[PDB]
Amino acid sequence: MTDFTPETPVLTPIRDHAAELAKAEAGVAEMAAKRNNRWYPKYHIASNGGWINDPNGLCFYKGRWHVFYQLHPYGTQWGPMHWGHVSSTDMLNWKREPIMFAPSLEQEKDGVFSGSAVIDDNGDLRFYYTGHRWANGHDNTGGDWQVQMTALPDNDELTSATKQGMIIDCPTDKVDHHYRDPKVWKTGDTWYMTFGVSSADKRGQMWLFSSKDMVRWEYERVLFQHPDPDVFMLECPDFSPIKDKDGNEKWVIGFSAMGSKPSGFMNRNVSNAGYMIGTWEPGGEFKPETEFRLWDCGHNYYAPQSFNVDGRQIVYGWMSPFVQPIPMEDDGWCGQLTLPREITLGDDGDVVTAPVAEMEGLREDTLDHGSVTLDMDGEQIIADDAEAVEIEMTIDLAASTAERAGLKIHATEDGAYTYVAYDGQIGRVVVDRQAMANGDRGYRAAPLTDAELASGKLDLRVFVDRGSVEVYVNGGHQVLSSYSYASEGPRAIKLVAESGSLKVDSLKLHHMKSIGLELEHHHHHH
Amino acid sequence: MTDFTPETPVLTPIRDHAAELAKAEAGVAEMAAKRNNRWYPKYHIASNGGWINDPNGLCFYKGRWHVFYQLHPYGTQWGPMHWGHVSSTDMLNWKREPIMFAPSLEQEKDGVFSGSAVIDDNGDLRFYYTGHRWANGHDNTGGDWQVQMTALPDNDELTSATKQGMIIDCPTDKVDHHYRDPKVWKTGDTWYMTFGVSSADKRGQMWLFSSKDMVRWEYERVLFQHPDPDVFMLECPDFSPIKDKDGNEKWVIGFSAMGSKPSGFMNRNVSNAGYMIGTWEPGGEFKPETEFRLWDCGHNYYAPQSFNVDGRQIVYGWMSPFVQPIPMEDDGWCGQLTLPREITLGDDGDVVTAPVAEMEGLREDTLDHGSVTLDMDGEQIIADDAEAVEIEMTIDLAASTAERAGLKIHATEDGAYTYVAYDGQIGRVVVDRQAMANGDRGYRAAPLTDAELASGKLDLRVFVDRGSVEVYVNGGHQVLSSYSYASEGPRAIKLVAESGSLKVDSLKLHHMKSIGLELEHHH
Ligand SMILES: OC[C@H]1O[C@](O)(CO)[C@@H](O)[C@@H]1O
Ligand SMILES: OC[C@H]1O[C@](O)(CO)[C@@H](O)[C@@H]1O
Ligand SMILES: [Cl-]
Ligand SMILES: [Cl-]
Ligand SMILES: [Cl-]
Ligand SMILES: [Cl-]
Ligand SMILES: [Cl-]
Repeated sequence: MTDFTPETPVLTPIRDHAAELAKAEAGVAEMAAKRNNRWYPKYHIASNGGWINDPNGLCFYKGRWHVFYQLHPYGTQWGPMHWGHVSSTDMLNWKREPIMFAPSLEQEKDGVFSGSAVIDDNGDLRFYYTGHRWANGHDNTGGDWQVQMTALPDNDELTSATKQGMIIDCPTDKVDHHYRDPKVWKTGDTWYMTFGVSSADKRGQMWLFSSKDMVRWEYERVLFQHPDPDVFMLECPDFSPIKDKDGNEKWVIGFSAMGSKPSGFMNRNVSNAGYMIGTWEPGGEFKPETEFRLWDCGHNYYAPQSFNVDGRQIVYGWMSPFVQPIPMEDDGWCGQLTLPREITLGDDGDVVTAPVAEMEGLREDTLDHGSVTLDMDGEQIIADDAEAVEIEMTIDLAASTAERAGLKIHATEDGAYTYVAYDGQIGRVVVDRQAMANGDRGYRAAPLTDAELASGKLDLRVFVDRGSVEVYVNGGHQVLSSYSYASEGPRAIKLVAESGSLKVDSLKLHHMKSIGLELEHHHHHH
Repeated sequence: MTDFTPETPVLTPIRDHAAELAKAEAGVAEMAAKRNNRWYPKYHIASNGGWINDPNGLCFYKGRWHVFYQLHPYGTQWGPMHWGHVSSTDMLNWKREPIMFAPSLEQEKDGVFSGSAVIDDNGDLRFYYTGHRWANGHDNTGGDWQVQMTALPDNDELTSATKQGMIIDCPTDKVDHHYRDPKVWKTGDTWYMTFGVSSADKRGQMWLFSSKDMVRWEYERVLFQHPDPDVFMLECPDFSPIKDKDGNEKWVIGFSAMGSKPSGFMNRNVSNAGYMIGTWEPGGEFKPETEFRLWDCGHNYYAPQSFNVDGRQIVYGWMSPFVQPIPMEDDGWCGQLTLPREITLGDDGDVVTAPVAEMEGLREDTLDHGSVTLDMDGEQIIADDAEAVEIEMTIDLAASTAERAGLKIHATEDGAYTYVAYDGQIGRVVVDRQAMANGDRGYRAAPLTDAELASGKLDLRVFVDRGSVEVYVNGGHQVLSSYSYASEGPRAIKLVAESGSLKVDSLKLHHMKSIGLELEHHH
């Protein structure tokens, strides 16, 4: 099968797409109607009903931000994959759009898997996505059978699109089933695509294809092979140039890696997404210059996708719940995205992912505490019932003798809480759920460099939403995103010093606005 | 004769000792009469009223175990130092004895500091201790002024002693104030003494002296100087020979070091006690063969003293509360000692400090839970209300996928607890107080060797008392001792697995008897 790259797309409809979309819409609205809002986000993207996963089709196009996502419109576990869709002009007030894709073509009949959206040379958007089949025709026992597909929007609003079919087949001979998650970009006079592959020797790979017209593709080479032989697959690959403030471009390769074994604080989650920084000449293989580093050090983060708009590289992740129990799945929804983060390189040359500047517009108010000191082990109340807030704080590392200090959030009447803390014995920032009464527990610890540790200050920017926390360390040099399933009743926030003093130079709380996606007319505040 | 080793003791009485003892008894009794027992130990040694610190005068003599301890008889913070005293015929049932020493001689007039007991060549006990003066005559603001003293018991019960005065003076110009905490022992045909000193260059040292008759001493040399320049003093030195796995003698040097900077999980407390293993040619310098290691990795442990009984080296530590707040101080007492431990060398050549075997006699019963498994993140109640209990468990590390797992103790209705856990991300046993409602919090983490991590099994022996936890890891290869000031109500114990499975191959609980020092109690 030497030509697994057809000259014209192979289009093979087996179901009526509009009728499948219509079924999907009915499924989501029914879950939304009955949905329990206890842990539902006020300012993160989730489906109005049902399970989501990877963010997809991310773009700014025709004056709107668009976020699509893998969606199961019939329940709160993963199932037949669809694309859901939300859009906004400002990244602050979002509108639920129609479901975008439902399985309707032969090569995607078991699911419309992850993909991306790029603006072409004529300013028109094109979608690329993976079509999924079971290899044995029925379920996962026989592994996956995956190909690359393309589609075009029907209108500037992207409220619908027309499928064109398969553009890249799978040489099953040459791979171990896994063959998915495309990203297309242009460098120079040529378009490139990469997607993740498990080779025949079960090594996680990224393959490179090229094109001059976006629909006809040619295999170039293996762009990257994961150096760890336990790593069998690279899901949701990313590959983008990021500029320093010095005028240089570095290539950042990203992937959601399956198969790594956990080691110390690294790679603790079932699968783990991360990046390497290095160089790339077009057609060639990636040359890494750093070891693998996580995008996000928390409990619940996977499958990040990034996109470029006007020199900005923005990334969303899926807050992935891989570990039982998953309390929210009984509530008519499951899963949310992170806030949008901007990718930059910092002064040390490492990747930094601060929240995008637009996130400041979430703040309804500022309660400025000024500087706060705890002279010894103790706690101060910051909120008695904080549902959706951002806390910004700067710790004077130089003056605080505390061994561990930070915030207890979702601190309820039963004594449960999630702890966000600087830990001076390991020299890290932790999110520790040991005291939580719902969800799996454990802790996650984000590294601080020697310079960050000898610095006089540590900045934390902590977003608490009804079901989650995101901790941005030193302006997003590290981030931890974790679910936190608050118990019932008022949810306090406490500032905490353990075993020594804590000097905080600045502490501010901001209440967060709703992003307009939680709205549901069967829910009467009343 | 300013030379610092008098030919005969310098005896200088300035106060009526009996009257000073009577005043101290009245002070302790006032605190005892109002004591709140909420955190008061059921099976550890504390004063009946007041603050204690270092264990002192430790011995077995004329058919009894004796424990003395630094005592402030007038308050529940540190203050003018006396020695308190308990005794026992079995280590299980203890009695309060008369306060032993109050300051009554010029050279100890601001405190009878730490010291030790040894049995001489004729089978007679002698005491050695430090006499403390404020260097400026008032307060700690001008530093310490310290010398070594001796005394003999007046009877086989050790209920009182005759003081003999000062036997080792301080050469002011060779020392930076600190000069204290004697230990005496015999090697070959010679008696030796060591104590801690801060040199003129502010280095922590143990000096060595020798004697023929245990009363007149001769300076020999500096036995040991701590290799870290930040360490300026070595309090409560210890030095004793221990038989290794091959039947060979090793010398273990111990001290309570002042001035180390915390580094990672090491040396976290205000001051830190520990040991090195090495060799000694009698009369020579100690030669370490190991780096410094802590006796105990927990929050509250300091000033351990050891003594020898029928070939066994037994050690007690003070559970030191150096960090505010100290909520027990409102309750008419402050400070308890650890259980007694035996110092041995393990198969890997490192020190092991298991509870002495007599501690098995604390057990009133055995509740055998057998094998327990948690299949995923979860909790199981092991005891609904545990005031004073010992839990023995073996965890199968090979089978358990949990990231962290263990026992929450003192688990009360307000959701507070102290967590004793294996932590798979750091490969350590931790005691974590973050959720406690009373006292300072934080965590402490005891190391496991690669061989211990590779074995596939982890043994914990956890002693819960009303205000404390002691965790004995792998037979006492490591120990963590910490105060745990439980909240009000029933105090549960829960087995906990986080983010994966926990296989416990064996779990046993034993209720602990009272050692009788609390007298009548309310359960
Ligand atoms: O929903 C299926 C999608 O989820 C992923 O496995 C990553 O979480 C992608 O590889 C795939 O396209
Ligand atoms: O109470 C005084 C005693 O306590 C110590 O400082 C150790 O805790 C000793 O060096 C001293 O003899
Ligand atoms: Cl790491
Ligand atoms: Cl509030
Ligand atoms: Cl709120
Ligand atoms: Cl250590
Ligand atoms: Cl009990």
